[PDB]
Amino acid sequence: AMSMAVESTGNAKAEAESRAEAARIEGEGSVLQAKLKAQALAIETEAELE
Amino acid sequence: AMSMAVESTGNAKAEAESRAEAARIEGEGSVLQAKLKAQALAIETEAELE
Repeated sequence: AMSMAVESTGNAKAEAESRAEAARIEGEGSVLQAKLKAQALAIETEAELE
Repeated sequence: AMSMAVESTGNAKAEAESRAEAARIEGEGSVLQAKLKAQALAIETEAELE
């Protein structure tokens, strides 16, 4: 039953830490990304008013 | 009956601990993920009203 735990949790864990870790990069990305769409769709919006 | 117990509780324990550990990771992740949506959907919405 002790190995049964190590195995069961240990698996679900690897799978979850993966999921969470992928999202971690994906989020840090959307920040850097939306921050670029910012300056972008703002240099666009400004010379659009002109 | 003592073995019957040790096995049954050990078997469901390893399973429910897995469940619990997965959502622990997932839940910790959702906090960091929403906190990155925060600054993301903020940076975006900010230079959107600008």
